[PDB]
Amino acid sequence: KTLAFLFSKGSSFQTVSALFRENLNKLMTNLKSTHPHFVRCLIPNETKTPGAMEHELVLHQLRCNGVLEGIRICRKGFPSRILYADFKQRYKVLNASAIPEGQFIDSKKASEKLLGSIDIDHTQYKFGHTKVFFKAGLLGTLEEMRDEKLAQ
Amino acid sequence: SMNPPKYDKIEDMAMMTHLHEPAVLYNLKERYAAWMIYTYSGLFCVTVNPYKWLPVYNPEVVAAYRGKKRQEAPPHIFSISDNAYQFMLTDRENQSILITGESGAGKTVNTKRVIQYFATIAVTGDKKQGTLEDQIISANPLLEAFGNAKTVRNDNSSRFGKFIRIHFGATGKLASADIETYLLEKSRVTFQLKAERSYHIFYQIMSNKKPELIEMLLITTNPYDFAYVSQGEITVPSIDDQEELMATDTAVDILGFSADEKVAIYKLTGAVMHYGNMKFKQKQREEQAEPDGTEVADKAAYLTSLNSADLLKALCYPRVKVGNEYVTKGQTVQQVYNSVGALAKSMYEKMFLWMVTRINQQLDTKQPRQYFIGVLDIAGFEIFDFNTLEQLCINFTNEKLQQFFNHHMFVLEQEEYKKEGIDWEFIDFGMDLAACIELIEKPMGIFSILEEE
Amino acid sequence: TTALVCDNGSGLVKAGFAGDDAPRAVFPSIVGRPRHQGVMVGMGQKDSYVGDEAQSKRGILTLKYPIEHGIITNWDDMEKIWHHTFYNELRVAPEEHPTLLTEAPLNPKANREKMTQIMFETFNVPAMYVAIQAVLSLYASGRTTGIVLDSGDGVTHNVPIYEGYALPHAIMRLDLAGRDLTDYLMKILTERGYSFVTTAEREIVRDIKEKLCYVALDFENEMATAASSSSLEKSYELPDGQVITIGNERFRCPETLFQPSFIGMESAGIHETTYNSIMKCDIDIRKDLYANNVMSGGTTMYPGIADRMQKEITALAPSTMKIKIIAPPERKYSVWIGGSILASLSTFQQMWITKQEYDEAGPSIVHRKCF
Amino acid sequence: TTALVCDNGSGLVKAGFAGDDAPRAVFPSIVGRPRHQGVMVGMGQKDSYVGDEAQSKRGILTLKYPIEHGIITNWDDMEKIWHHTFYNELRVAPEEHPTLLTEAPLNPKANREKMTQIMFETFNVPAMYVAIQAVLSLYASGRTTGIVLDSGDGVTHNVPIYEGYALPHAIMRLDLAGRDLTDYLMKILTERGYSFVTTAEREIVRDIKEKLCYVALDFENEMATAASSSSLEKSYELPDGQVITIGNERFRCPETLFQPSFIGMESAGIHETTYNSIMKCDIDIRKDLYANNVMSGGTTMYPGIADRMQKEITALAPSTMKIKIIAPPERKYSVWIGGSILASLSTFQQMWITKQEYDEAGPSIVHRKCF
Ligand SMILES: Nc1ncnc2c1ncn2[C@@H]1O[C@H](COP(=O)(O)OP(=O)(O)O)[C@@H](O)[C@H]1O
Ligand SMILES: Nc1ncnc2c1ncn2[C@@H]1O[C@H](COP(=O)(O)OP(=O)(O)O)[C@@H](O)[C@H]1O
Repeated sequence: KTLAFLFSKGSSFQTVSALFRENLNKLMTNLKSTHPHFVRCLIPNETKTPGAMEHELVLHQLRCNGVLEGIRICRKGFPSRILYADFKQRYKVLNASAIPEGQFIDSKKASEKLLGSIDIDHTQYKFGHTKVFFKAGLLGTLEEMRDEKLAQ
Repeated sequence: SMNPPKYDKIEDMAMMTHLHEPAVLYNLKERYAAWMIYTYSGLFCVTVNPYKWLPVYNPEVVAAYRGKKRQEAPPHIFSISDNAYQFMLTDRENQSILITGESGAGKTVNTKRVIQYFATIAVTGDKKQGTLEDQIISANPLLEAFGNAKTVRNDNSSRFGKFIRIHFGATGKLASADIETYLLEKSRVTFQLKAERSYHIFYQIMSNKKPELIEMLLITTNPYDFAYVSQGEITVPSIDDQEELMATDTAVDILGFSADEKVAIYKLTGAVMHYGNMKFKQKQREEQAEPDGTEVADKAAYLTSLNSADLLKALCYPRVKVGNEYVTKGQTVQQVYNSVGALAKSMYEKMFLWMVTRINQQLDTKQPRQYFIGVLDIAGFEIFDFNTLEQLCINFTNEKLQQFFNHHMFVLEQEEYKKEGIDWEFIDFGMDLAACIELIEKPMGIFSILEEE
Repeated sequence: TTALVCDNGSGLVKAGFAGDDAPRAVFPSIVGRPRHQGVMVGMGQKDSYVGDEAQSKRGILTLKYPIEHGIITNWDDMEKIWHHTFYNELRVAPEEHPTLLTEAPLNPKANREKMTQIMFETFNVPAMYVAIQAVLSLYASGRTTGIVLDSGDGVTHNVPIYEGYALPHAIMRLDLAGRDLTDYLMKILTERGYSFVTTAEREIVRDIKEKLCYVALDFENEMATAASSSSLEKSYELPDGQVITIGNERFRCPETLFQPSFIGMESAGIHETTYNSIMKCDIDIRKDLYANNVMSGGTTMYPGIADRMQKEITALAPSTMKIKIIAPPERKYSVWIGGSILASLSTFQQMWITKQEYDEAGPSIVHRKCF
Repeated sequence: TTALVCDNGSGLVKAGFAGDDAPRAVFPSIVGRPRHQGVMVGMGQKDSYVGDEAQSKRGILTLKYPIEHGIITNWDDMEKIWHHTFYNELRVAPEEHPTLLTEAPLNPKANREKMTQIMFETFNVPAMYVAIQAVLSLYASGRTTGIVLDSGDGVTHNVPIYEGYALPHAIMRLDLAGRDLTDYLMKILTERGYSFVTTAEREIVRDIKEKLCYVALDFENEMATAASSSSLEKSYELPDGQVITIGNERFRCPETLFQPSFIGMESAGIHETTYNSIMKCDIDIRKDLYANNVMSGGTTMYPGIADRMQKEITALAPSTMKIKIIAPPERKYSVWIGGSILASLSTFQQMWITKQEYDEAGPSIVHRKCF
């Protein structure tokens, strides 16, 4: 009298790995309804210890943990949004230009002028409606400019 | 040349500004030497077992605020829950939160703490019987033995599929939860290498301590006997299965479910390992595989409350036909051997499946559910120098999960293009890597053609 | 979606999806019609009847038999049968699956061309195939080489198959199947002279062929026992009515296979045909076939055939070399089972006919495209 | 690293590293392909087959034979064979070793030029050499002077070699090898008239050539015994199937070597060719060769050849002077063994072709550079 629950068309004696697909498949289907959320988790250490990093498996785990090639994927995006006010609060320097704050210049305008000195591009940058968008390299070069110019 | 101190102190891998792996890695290592816990990419947080005391838990942050959407607050897994709630609260369709690798201590500890934060959600919702984490703990030790496995590179690691669900008739204090039934790896019963060991239940029970069962089991305390069992490594030196037996007792008694059934139940597994002994023989002028007449079969008969001859005739040359009814005879040695292994495996499977019914019912409540939040343990991929198909298949499933990750991000990011006025110059990541799976999958499956052929 | 196979190996007709162990149900391919004025006005008149429905209804119905000698006699009748089978048993629509067809080998093109023409036009069906019996017989029996004997309801076969290839010259094909034997039976039976001739009366014999037959071990010696004993003689009822009791008339029947004098022909019989067809085929292979010898379906059901066959081969073989035969339990189903296997493998996706070709070229497509 | 040698002396093909005593394994250089529609759809179709794999598979395969008369017939087929041999037996990559090639002497340049061209281009291989059979035969037999007879699968040879030098004018080269003899065998065999002609059927004879042959001591006297006795006659099975029993038809076969009437040619035979080729060569040396007389490979396997050869030379020699012949056990392997020795000595490092030359000049390099 285990046996009733022991006991109880798609296939018979067959399809076996595909059955294992099927088992996943239903799950995947139902998950499609959902919003998923995400955590990826690591032993950085040789061990579970206060003792320090062991790198290489952490490398490969991160290879196994999508963020790495996810970020590969995303860099094509120029996957990047940086806010007007801070950004310009750094960046105005090369324009050496006074036109009043507020919307005499947008950030967009101030860009178009500084870019007019510096760059015309889509790929290195494009405008966003409130925040600003870049090739990874670009912020890097931006502040490279900033230290170089301010030091001189 | 590398993203400078501005980048260097940021919260986010997510907001990268230079892409080569070492950047990410060292920087998070800088968090680590800062001990700075919570790390972000995708839109989501990435986790390390700190291996030390810290009162991360202490409610000053945890209770006092819900907190904030991502940019707005210090990184914390508490966030992900928090905002998933308020998201669902308005949205009112379900969400699960997905937690990868980490296959031993921190994985489980943090899952615990996840439900702890579920308790914090309960406290947020309302406030005025195992504790609900402790209720999951009720499952944990037995289930942990139950589907843990040993990797060459991991020592208690579990190759069931479990999925964890939590269910709301309530948006009050908290409402009750499921843990659920997902891909299970039958083939492990088929095979081990001599370095490697078996579904832990077996290894655990088969230790010596419980004096009555071993003969009640119709078993020798020797693993060595059961070649189908024996295939593995003969011990793990210092995982102490006498006490682990005692823990199994502790849980099964905590079941509040009957001794007689549960003993018969693991005894089923005993029968299963007895089946490894069953071995058939092929006669002159004849192809059939044919019996060793064996106390093993008599043990089976006893435990089953079948008779052995019933096995001998009715299985060992089967009958199937309906509309008239007709008989099946002469199986090959391989046919027999495979067949019986299949049966045994399916039976183990079934037994797991049964565990659902009552275990959950102990969990299960006439408190309603409208809506659902969920937990998963593993997108499990690991490497060995040497490989076997099933593992690769699970890896396939892992990348499939990554399809799911990618195309959701694809959609959402396109929404972010919309957000500040901008037009998509990028195509489905879900599709793009799905093509890589598609090499594995056509209406022809790779797996499909293998098993097919 | 999913894939479905018709067996039209004659006798009861077998149909089932890929991967089921056995077809859902099975039907004789009897067709029958009324014989008498319909005199219950309350009755609905249906003018044609098929299947176990008819098998019940038989008495005033009279039978037509839509396959002679494995050749299907009358197409529209088939279409009736076929339609019925889909809708009544299968609850299936022609679009639903690829469909696989089961053929006597080496027989006139017409069956190919009309069968395909009808089933693509009258039914409209994703993919079509027609396959030769022996291939299935090997796949089910799972030995890539072999020779098969399967003498069904219909025309009776020898094919050696070597692994992965056909020897169509090698092949022998015979109209000796059990039906005609049974009709000879009556010309036996009048000796005891309980005697009846009509189609249904003829099918009544089929039961006796199930129950009462067994294979002669040795003909002379059997006659000697026939003189000695009545244990050779067994007592059997009419399906309803009398008890009937039958002598050598049981065992004499199968010998026709070994000696088709009794309804008289020359082809030197199953076994001598087989060894002949061997001696056609080349020298080295032969041992394998001496090892791998395979039999199936309607006649083979009889207990003992394999034994006297082996006796015969030991006569004809040089005794020096190993001999055995295979006699699986399930032979009568074997074909459709093999068909299921045949259905399973993705390669037919490469291989099926599609509607498109039938659009772009005729029935002619088949005869290149299939064997 | 280490150095590897292919034997492409025809018949089974022999390959092995320097310093192993015997090649790792050996393959016929049969090539064969399907003959029949492939009718197990489950089967993978491979369209070409070689080696013992084919030797098993033969029956539906049909053979091509890529070397006639020691001349290799079809290059791409060779390339198939060659590739297979490396990867399947040898688990070897073309870079791995110098490689040494084994050649019929005095035969058309083309084999040199394409062989080298392919193997430097298609394979890419540190060092290449092609060497004439007799040289190896001496090295293995270890007498610096000599004359060699080795009639393999392929074209049949006389070379006197004196110590350290060639006499290319002296040399005689004949297409009389055992294969063609065997095909004559069938024209014998129809006398008893158990009769079969195809390639595999022809190779079946090879076994009989192993087992059943022996050399006529005296032809007339043998005929007299043939009239007297049946001990001359022995009983042998088909590889499977019948027992077969064979008369003078065994011993008559080798006589063809002495009398190539039976498949009819004029060259006055092995022995008379040899003495002819001697009488070409100069006067003083001759005694040494009368002493040093050496034989190998396929035909020589037969028991007794050396004896009747000596009888023949005692006919043709002035009896006054010593005569003997060498008949080593290992002759069929001899060539590759000698090749191993040839591989051993560092001087080929001076001597190998290198890729560089093949870069800087054509196949033409060989014909200066090698013999
Ligand atoms: N129980 C039985 N014993 C012996 N013969 C039978 C039995 N049942 C059916 N048969 C015979 O087997 C055949 C069934 O048709 P089948 O073998 O499928 O022919 P086909 O090879 O054309 O498909 C018929 O000849 C039928 O009379
Ligand atoms: N056991 C045997 N007895 C006599 N002849 C044999 C035997 N085995 C092989 N041979 C013959 O010897 C030859 C083998 O080829 P081989 O002598 O290597 O030729 P090649 O000189 O071209 O390398 C073939 O003619 C084959 O038929």
